Amino acid sequence: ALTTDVVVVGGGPVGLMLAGELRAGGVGALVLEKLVEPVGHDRAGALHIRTVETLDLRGLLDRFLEGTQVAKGLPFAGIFTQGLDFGLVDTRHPYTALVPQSRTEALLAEHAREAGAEIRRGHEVTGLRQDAEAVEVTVAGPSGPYRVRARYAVGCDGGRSTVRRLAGIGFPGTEATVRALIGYVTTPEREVPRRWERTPDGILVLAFPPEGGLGRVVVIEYEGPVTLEDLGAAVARVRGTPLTLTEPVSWLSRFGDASRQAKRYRSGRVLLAGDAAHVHFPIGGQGLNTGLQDAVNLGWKLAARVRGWGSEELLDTYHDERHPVAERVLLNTRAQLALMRPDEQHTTPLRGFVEELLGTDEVNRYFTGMITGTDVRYATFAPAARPHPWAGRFAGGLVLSGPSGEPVPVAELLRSARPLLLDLAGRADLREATRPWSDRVSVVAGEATVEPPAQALLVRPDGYVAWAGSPAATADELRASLARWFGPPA
Amino acid sequence: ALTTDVVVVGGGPVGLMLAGELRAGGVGALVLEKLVEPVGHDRAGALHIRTVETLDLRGLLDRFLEGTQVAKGLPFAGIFTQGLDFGLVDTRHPYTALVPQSRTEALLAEHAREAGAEIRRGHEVTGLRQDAEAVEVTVAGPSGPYRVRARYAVGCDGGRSTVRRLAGIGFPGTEATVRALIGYVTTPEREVPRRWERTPDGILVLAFPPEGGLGRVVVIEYEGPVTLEDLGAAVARVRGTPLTLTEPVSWLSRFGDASRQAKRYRSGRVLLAGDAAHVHFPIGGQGLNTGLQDAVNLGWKLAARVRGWGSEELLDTYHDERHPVAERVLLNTRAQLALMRPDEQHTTPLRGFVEELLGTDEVNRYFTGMITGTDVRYATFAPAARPHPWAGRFAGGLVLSGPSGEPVPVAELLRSARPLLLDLAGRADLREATRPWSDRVSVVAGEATVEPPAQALLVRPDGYVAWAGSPAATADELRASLARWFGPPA
Ligand SMILES: Cc1cc2nc3c(=O)[nH]c(=O)nc-3n(C[C@H](O)[C@H](O)[C@H](O)COP(=O)(O)OP(=O)(O)OC[C@H]3O[C@@H](n4cnc5c(N)ncnc54)[C@H](O)[C@@H]3O)c2cc1C
Ligand SMILES: Cc1cc2nc3c(=O)[nH]c(=O)nc-3n(C[C@H](O)[C@H](O)[C@H](O)COP(=O)(O)OP(=O)(O)OC[C@H]3O[C@@H](n4cnc5c(N)ncnc54)[C@H](O)[C@@H]3O)c2cc1C
Repeated sequence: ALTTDVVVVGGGPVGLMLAGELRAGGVGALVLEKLVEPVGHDRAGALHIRTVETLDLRGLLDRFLEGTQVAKGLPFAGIFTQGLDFGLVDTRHPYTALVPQSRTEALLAEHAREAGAEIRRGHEVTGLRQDAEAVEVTVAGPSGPYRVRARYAVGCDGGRSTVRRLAGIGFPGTEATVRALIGYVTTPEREVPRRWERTPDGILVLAFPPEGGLGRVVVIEYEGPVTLEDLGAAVARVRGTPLTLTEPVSWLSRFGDASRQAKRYRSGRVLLAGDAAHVHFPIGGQGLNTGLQDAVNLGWKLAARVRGWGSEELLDTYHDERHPVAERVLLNTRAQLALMRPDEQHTTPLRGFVEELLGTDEVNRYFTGMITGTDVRYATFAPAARPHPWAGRFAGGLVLSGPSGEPVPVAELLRSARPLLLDLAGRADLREATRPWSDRVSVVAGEATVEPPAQALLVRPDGYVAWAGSPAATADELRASLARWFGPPA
Repeated sequence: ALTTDVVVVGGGPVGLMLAGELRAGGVGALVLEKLVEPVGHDRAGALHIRTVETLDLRGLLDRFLEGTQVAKGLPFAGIFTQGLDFGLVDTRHPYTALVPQSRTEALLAEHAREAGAEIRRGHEVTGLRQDAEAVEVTVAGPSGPYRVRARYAVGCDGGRSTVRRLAGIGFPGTEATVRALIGYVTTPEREVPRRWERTPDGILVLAFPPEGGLGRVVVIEYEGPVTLEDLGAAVARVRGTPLTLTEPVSWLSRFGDASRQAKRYRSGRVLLAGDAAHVHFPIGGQGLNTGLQDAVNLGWKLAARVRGWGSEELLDTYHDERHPVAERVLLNTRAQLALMRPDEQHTTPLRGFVEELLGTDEVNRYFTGMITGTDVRYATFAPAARPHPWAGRFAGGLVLSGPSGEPVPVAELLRSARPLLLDLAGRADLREATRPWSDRVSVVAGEATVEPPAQALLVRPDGYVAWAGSPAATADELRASLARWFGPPA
């Protein structure tokens, strides 16, 4: 603990989000980032519903939306006529925010710094040891190698995670069989169809202004340096007729569908988040979404463990909750690849039937919820009998009515990163019962009718419901949940 | 017309069904069959809900069920845990009848003969000409070649249809890329897993008694003579470990997924039915079902045309109605092939999600209806405004209450192969209005509440609703439908 409470390995968007969260939880966070200067990415990032809702309860949503384009729908597996309908899901943010990942990275960096996280760029982690008392990290710095001692170390260091490998955590999954190229390059052609198309030999996504010039190319066919020539050639194989790509080249890269996940998100004092914990083909823009939400899930649990009121069991719920979520993201990207397989004989007809189905609200809601994260709910600390219908559900989008009729968004209340007891129906017995926890937990009265009904919601710092009360609920049950979740009464 | 009213080319199950129907319509039917003796097939035929319902209204269902096994469900695209649920569909025959096609062929032959159809075996059709007055067929018979003159010729002569080719009707579609082998052979192995399995290299379906001996093998990998050695080898490639197949061999055959459909089901005095009209991979046992229903659709329309009260327009509704149906069967078999593709990287995960979906009633009902034929309804002779919700729907499964409370299955009423006017709510105005059509159309009073509501149903000889009356319906509307469908009043 000598150097800092928590060392974050990697200053990508996920590490920076995690450091923000740790600071909001009142503990020290040191971010060791390998690069001296951020690289640049695909400039077409997407932040989906549940990520947007999460940013809102952190008070970050506004700056993320400054000068931002949004989308009110999304195609599924390259199917556009019957796309994902954001209106069928319960949310007050029915849109995807189109924010370039580099901007997301800059914003989170600014925030993390403003919150008192120390960021060190050009410090690469080369070694990692842990014992009962603490974690030591070996870093390549200014006078060469030095050691950092901390209570916990979190690897948010990407798919090629150093932390994961050195902690001895397995990364089971498949190897890539799909090869994709993506580039932002200029072109001498006009009225070029800005279409997403399947052909017999692959997938082509051309995005060029009708005048010609800088545009986005993505080509997919069923690591290493990419040239403007490779891109040009691949486009030809897939499209049939060659396309003239020329400089200036703003970006050239490759990626594949290797689908892997850390077997454990936690090993003693070491934990993983983001791509360090899971990799997959970037279909439907789900990767960073998952990672940012990994971080908000872990941040307050980790801060609570450091300060002494979070239990080991609590910290264990990080893996138990987030691992199933990423496992499903991996499966769905792989399934989408099957649906997009370039293949007129069988897959084209199969796509016809899927499209019909997407025209129905129930199935459409099914996939919308899957891609946008709105279907994420947790099953933590259940009885032991059955738990309340609201337990584990997301409450960050609820809006109460205050003493004088004015709205009270639960999102704005959670901005302090403290648990909330929402008293939806009176229940002064409950509010009184929570007082010995007043230092950790906030009590807030407000009228609201939810579905299914609830008289009270004990809400976690990440917007999910830890505990829900029915009329049958006794103050004693709440004291039990308060202890189990948030530690012993003062 | 000199030789017979209608010549049927081919004495497979579809030609024999059609000849039955033509006889029930009171016109002459001559069946020219190439083979001198029926060959043998896969002995695991399946007759699905809508075929079973059709057999019932023909009074054939009983003999088809004599000593017959039935199934109360079916897997979809090799998915068994969440199979097609027959209970979610509206029917009083929620089962598949497992009848070997050879038995179906024998029964229809017996029936066709008992009904006065002449069957000629070992007479192959070699030539076909038509003019305004009639159709001439050239046949290879006892004293060699002879000519048959008829008003209409129907090609029910299989996928390699002579009639289709000689009539100049195109057969657009795909060529086969999937190669399957199927055989009934004995084996020296015991406790052999009677499982349907996907592997990395194909699909294997083993069905052997735990003692060993005669069993069914199907192997699928993504024409010509098959040997016990070919079978044995293919099984090895797909399964990994070789399997000992030995004589006696009861059957050995191959098939593929060539997916083709006649562009026209009718060319003047020549029409097509069954495999002559459509071919596809035999996944989900839909081929003969479609063909038998093609025949019941055409039989009474064709008989009515010959006798003078069926219009050309009516006869045209054969193609208009049945062509869309087979087109969808082709698409769904091709789509199912995509779902079964042996492929762990993408298709396995995709199958997981489809399986979840099949666990929902709505989606399950969707596929059940597709495979069993229960979703078939027609859109014929519509306004011109909107048509009654019951128009085009299948009414063969309705059961009325008679004068004294006793049930009156609509299936038993249709057994005469005459149109029915069902008076569900009184409407003596309607019954009186139908009297000038009494020679073609039967009137039957009986109480029943249907959903959506209907006061009267004008029902076709194949069990589908030609016309439905609301309270607003006038006798004049019915006279109009009666004329358009069933010809001028007497
Ligand atoms: C083409 C493409 C498009 C995508 N589009 C989307 C999208 O639209 N929406 C979405 O949600 N996701 C998208 N993704 C996925 C998304 O980019 C990733 O999930 C995201 O980058 C994960 O962020 P991260 O911080 O976990 O890892 P990274 O961004 O990889 O950051 C890890 C950081 O750790 C540092 N590091 C590594 N090793 C060490 C070390 N030993 N010591 C110190 N530092 C180290 C690296 O320098 C890096 O800065 C896309 C991916 C691709 C390839
Ligand atoms: C392995 C397998 C399993 C199947 N399982 C099912 C199933 O479970 N359920 C289902 O509904 N379908 C199934 N099918 C499909 C089904 O068998 C066919 O759709 C069915 O045989 C079509 O019958 P048909 O009478 O139209 O054609 P056919 O059975 O091919 O009969 C055509 C007849 O025409 C004769 N003929 C051809 N040319 C001439 C000529 N020039 N002159 C005179 N006669 C001629 C032939 O001798 C033949 O008897 C399966 C198919 C296969 C391959």
